[PDB]
Amino acid sequence: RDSEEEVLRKTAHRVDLIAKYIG
Amino acid sequence: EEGRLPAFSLHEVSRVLKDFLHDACRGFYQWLPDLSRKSEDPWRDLFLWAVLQNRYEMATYFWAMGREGVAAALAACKIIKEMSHLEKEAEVARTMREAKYEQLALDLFSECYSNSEDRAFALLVRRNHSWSRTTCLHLATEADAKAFFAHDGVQAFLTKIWWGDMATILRLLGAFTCPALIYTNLISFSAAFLLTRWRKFWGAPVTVFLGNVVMYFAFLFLFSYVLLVDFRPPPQGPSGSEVTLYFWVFTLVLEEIRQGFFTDTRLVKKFTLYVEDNWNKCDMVAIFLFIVGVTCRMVPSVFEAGRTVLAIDFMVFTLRLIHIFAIHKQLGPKIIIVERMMKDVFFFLFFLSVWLVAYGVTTQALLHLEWIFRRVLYRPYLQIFGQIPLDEIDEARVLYANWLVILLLVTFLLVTNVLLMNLLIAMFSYTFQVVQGNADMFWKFQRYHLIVEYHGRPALAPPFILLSHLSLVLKQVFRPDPVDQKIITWETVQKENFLSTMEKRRRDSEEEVLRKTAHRVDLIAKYIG
Amino acid sequence: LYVEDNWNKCDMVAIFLFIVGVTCRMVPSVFEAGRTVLAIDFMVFTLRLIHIFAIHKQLGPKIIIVERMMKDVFFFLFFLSVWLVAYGVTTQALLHLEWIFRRVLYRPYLQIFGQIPLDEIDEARVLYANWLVILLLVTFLLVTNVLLMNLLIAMFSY
Amino acid sequence: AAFLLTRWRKFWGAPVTVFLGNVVMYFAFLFLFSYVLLVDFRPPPQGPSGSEVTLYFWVFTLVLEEIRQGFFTDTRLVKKFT
Ligand SMILES: [Ca+2]
Ligand SMILES: [Ca+2]
Repeated sequence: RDSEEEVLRKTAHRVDLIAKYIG
Repeated sequence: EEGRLPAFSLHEVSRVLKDFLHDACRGFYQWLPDLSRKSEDPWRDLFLWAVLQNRYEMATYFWAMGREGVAAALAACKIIKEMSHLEKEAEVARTMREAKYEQLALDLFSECYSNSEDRAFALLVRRNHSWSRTTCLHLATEADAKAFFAHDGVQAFLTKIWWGDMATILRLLGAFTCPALIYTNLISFSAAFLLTRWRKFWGAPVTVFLGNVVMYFAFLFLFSYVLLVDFRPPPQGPSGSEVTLYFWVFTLVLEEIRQGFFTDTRLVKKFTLYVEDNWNKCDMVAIFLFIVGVTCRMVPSVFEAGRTVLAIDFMVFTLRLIHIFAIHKQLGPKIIIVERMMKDVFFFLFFLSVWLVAYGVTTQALLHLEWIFRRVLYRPYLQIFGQIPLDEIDEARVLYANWLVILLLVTFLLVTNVLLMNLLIAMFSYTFQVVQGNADMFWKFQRYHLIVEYHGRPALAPPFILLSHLSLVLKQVFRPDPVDQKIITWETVQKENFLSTMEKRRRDSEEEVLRKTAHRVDLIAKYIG
Repeated sequence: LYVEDNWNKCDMVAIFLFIVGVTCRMVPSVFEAGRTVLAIDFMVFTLRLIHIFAIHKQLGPKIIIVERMMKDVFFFLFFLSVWLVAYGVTTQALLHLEWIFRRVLYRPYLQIFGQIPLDEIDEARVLYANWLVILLLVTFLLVTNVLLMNLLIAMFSY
Repeated sequence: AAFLLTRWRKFWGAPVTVFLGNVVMYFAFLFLFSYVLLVDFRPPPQGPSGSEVTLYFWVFTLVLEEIRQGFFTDTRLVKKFT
């Protein structure tokens, strides 16, 4: 679960979501 | 309960304590004192508790708000090792063995020594009332964790001892040749002026050490000469040079007894520390061989056999003299690795001997118990030469054995030369790579020991060494705090800075950045929707 | 700057040896000794000529490394000489200063060959020394051959 | 009294124990056979066969021991021999 690459992927998803929802 | 002859109390606690760290904690808690009374060294007992209790972080924080650190930590690692073989639970045993406190202490010393190198050395030498007015050096000794010596400052203080008060090569050797204090007035230094300067030029460890190698070398040569032609029949003249050598040998024996007997709590412990050294064991067996051969003059009928005994003892002492060359910077680790591989090659050569025996047996009787036995033995001996005198076999063929002799010969050469050799370079590389630092430790270690011994060796020559021991026996029969605290505070501040630094480093850890960023971004995502 | 170069130092000592031997023709009584001096100088110049081969691309670093290890092997061979002296001393007198000395020296020389002429020892046994001779011989071969050699490959890799 | 019998069973049942015993026995028989090949490999007088037969009979016993160790460890005799 705590795999660093998994962290990268989850963070990428969350940031793309934040960017899209912001505009 | 054994002392009886919960139940335990501070009495048995102090008992067990003084049992482990013998000289460090002789007499704490002077059979019980007023339990209501407050402490003297509270944090001391705290860290002790946590150690006994195996509370790593606890003892950590205790050490934090404590004084006289490095020594404390040394004792800590010592007792951690103590409570390793005395553990029942295997996993708990490994956990206990996972102390790593030596690393902490080394960090402390590296830190403090990164400044005020002189004051740092002083700290390394300062007495320790907290640990019963003792020497951190001795602490590490009782700890026997060689890495304690691994720090550069260790070699620094050792060297500052080693090159004498005139610390400042072949120039120093030529100086050692002739007493030219004026040359010393040009080489290096650091009416009574000449007397004190001579004391300065003689008190150096390397000085007396070169003197000792000179004396030992000369006595080896002289004894070799005596064994050459002075090992004569029991006429008195023959005994003349013989007795001259033997009396001085006994003097050397007395010097060894002095160096090994008056360095101690228990005479048993003293003799144990003595028998610890392998080289002292070599000395003891050498004198055993010499005293055994000393029966030669007693029995002129057995004079030649006793002479052979003395020859063996000669070989012993000759091998012993070789011990010194390891003192060299570059040669040191070489001799160390050499000592390391001593065990395996023995068994390897045993196997080689078995194989050679097999070969010679298979060859001799199949070819053709004194006359026919001596020839067979000679053939076996000539195996190393490789003469291979199969002329007789060829004559016999002129047959069914020459082919098998060649086959077995070839395969024997193959197996021995290839394996018994190339196998050794593997262990050579293994002893090289990391066991080179290990043997650097070993070398620095024996180096410490030799430095102490030379310092421990009286500033005297072998001739008057008898006079020095006589003076010692006659003397026997005839019968600061502000600076300390200042340097203590220095160490405390050093520790504080070190810890702050370590945690500052831990803060900016990239993985910590990942975690904090992940938390912040999940928070932003959740709060956004 | 001149005396800086080691090879210029070799040149200087070579000419020193040549000029020293130049006294041979001056003293025909000492003509042969001066000739031996010239022979030494010859050896010097011969070694000197070898300096050039390092100029090669591939051979260069080889000769360089060779020059590097020059110091340690000297002391190693000194230790080996000490050990050989010990062995020969322990053997000769225990077995049996000119006639008996020359033979002992020859035995020491034959050590490299490994002839191991223990015939006299065997005759004596026909004894308490052959076993110790074999033990010390074996351990000497072991220590020298193994250590004094494999120690060098470490410095070679370094 | 049976204490010593059981303790002897304990000191003898160990693998390393019998193993050292075996190396001892094999070593000794190697030495003895080497001796027999040295001088007991004699003409066909009976005495010569004496030590010779003493060695050879025990060799056959060793053979039987090997057969035992390799034959009674099996589903198929073919699989056993394999
Ligand atoms: Ca000693
Ligand atoms: Ca030149």
